[PDB]
Amino acid sequence: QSVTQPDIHITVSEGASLELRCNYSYGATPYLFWYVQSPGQGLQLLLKYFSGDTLVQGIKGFEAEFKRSQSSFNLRKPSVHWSDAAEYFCAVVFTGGGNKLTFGTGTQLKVELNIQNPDPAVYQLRDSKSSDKSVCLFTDFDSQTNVSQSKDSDVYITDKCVLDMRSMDFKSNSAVAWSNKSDFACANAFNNSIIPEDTFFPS
Amino acid sequence: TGVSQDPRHKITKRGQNVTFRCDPISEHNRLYWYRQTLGQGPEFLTYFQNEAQLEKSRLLSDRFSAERPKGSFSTLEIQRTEQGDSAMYLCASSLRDRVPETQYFGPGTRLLVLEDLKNVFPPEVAVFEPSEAEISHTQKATLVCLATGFYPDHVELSWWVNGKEVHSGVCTDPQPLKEQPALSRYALSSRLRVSATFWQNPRNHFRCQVQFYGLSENDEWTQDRAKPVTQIVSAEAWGRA
Amino acid sequence: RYPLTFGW
Amino acid sequence: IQRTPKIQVYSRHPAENGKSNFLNCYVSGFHPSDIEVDLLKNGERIEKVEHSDLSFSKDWSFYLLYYTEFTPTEKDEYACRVNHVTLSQPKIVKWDRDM
Amino acid sequence: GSHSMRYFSTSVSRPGRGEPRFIAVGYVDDTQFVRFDSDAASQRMEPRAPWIEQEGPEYWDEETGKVKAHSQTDRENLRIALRYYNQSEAGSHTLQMMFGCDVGSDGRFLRGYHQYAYDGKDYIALKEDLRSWTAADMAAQITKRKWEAAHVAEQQRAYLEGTCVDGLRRYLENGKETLQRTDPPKTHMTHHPISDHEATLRCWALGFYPAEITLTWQRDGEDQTQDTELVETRPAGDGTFQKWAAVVVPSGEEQRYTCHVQHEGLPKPLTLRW
Repeated sequence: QSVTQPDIHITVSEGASLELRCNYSYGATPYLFWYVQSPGQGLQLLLKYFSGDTLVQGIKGFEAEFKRSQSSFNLRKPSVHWSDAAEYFCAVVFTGGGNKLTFGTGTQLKVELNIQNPDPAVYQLRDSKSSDKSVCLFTDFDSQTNVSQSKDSDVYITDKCVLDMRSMDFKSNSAVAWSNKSDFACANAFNNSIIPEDTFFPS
Repeated sequence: TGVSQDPRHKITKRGQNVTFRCDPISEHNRLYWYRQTLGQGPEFLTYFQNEAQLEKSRLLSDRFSAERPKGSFSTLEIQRTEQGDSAMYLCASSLRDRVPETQYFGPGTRLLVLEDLKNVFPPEVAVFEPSEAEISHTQKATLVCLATGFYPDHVELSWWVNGKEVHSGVCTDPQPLKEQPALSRYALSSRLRVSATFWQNPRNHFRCQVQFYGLSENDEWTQDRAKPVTQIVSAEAWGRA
Repeated sequence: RYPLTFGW
Repeated sequence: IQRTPKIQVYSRHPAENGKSNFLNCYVSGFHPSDIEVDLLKNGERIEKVEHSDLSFSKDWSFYLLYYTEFTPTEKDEYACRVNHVTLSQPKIVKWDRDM
Repeated sequence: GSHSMRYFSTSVSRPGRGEPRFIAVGYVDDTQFVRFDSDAASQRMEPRAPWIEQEGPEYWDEETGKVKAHSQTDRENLRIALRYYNQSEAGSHTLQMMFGCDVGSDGRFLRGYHQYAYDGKDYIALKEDLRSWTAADMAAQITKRKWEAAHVAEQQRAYLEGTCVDGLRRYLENGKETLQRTDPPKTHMTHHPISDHEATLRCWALGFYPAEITLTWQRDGEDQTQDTELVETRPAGDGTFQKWAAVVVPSGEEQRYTCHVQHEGLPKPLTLRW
């Protein structure tokens, strides 16, 4: 018998009701778990249930309810954080079959920043002493922006990663693009991507 | 807590052998070994109770060799390595007296197998300084760190302010990319944003540390250059008014 | 099926 | 504690001379586990004897069955020999064929 | 109709002879189907029945892993049993185990057991409710309080109510030609003389299934127990059971005595005579 994770990929905004499902095979009374794997490090236990209290609380604010009638053990978080972006595996122990862990298909979760004061802009950054390139920084834009990658040879483009200035309650997106060519200007690099008209450039 | 492993990243050419060394937590009398392919679920390989082996996934071969001779630590060994074996091997321990039977995993050991070693390169690091256009518009300065010309994608990046690690205000792309997507050397980007009032006075040290998991001292290096060993390459910048 | 065994 | 082995010697079928049959020795209701059971043909040990698998009754008393493929005659003497810690000397139970 | 399933373990220590001997067998109502021998070179969960060989390698790879999990747990357990009782390390002792589920005529759960035993006497047991323990002595309440902090009862109960029952109906279906059909007893009577007027009758009933039977030597409509030799029911070798009941009679009264065989396969209790 097998375990099933129907939610294959979810992407929500910061602070939304979250529910990840993990149903077992209708007949067994197994041990239940929920793990999380950040892309770099290993797994990390969140919850467990065999004692007999259907609703279980655990780390990172996550909860879970056991419903033997439905045979489900669903993750929950009433307000998702931006740091919760990782893969979420659920693990069951098929009791009579042994003690080896039986993992799920694997739910991969991304979170989107519910920005409030959009401030799109593009800047060129001062180069280093032992570096020849000149990078361009797109940052402080709204979440629904689409970052289209570059086309030229010496020009490369990354995706957005979220910073958390935990002090000032300030959060914003970002983007990188660079090249070592002399003609390559940062004021004309992000044109290949769809950006709003209010793109702020240096004077 | 917690379970430990050694080493964390490695890479070999097909044909030779590898070996990993796990160390569980105190008084834990059951230890499982799992393998996790790239982007998939961890597959079960073998599991112990007290120095003796109880099961081995029959979908494996006798090339795999595991053992826990001293009753605490376990050692995996693989002969005739192939690309089909490249994955993350994670150690996990339990107690067998906890009824829920909780298994606690370690950081794991990522591996990679190729057809030749004509691919390894260490990263070059360069830190870029925020422009005064953003500085004299938002009271905030956003730095950009880089890492170019390395291989493979086994990097580990971290920022440092005045020799003390900082994370609040640090963002980094979770995965790298290929400088030549048609083949390939990897490159990664990272950033750090702090208020401009912490950028102008010249007592703040802005160092970007990029740690790379490369070759060891037992590997043979033939190319006429410096051996791309496991090292730490960092670039730095100073406060500017 | 063999059952799960525990220690004293 | 200790228990005394009860021994029964018999055939799997009614005795018909010259035809292949099976001899049995049932050591029931005994304790501890260590028991040495031999099958004898006129006093010589039968070489091919397959024994049962160790189990026990409700009172935690083991039982075993020892059998071999034998062919009886009207003068051959088959008997079961059992050695145990609770026996001062190896008990020998002869086989009354219509027992 | 009503059926059952059992699992028996036997750990016996042998000082100076290496690791102790672990013997485990699996029983359905009266038919063994698996076995494990700690001193066997195969080190697998070998079958002892025809209908069980249908299970794939994943079955035997699983059963073997969690019966070797027992040999290493019960050997580990034997050392702990000594210092619990403060016995000698150079001494030999026996640790046993028994528990399985009993199902009705519909696969419905009826009862459940769980009992360990140290040297012929009970050590710990699971009550009928399958959620409370009953330690025999103080050295067992040490263990009892271990399996109280850990909710062991709620797992074993989840096995007997679950894994045991749901898996047992699979065995009855896989071997419906053997485990579900009950053979009747073949009956006949013998006659042996001793004295010039004393004779020994003997009622026979060979080759039946299951083992539960009753042989009754009456005498003129009134039951009798005086001078009635009776041996316990014994196996045969093919999967059947034998049993006889004897009685000493004087010459002349043999036509008075009667024998009765009450069994399941006979939808009428036979009444033999001479």
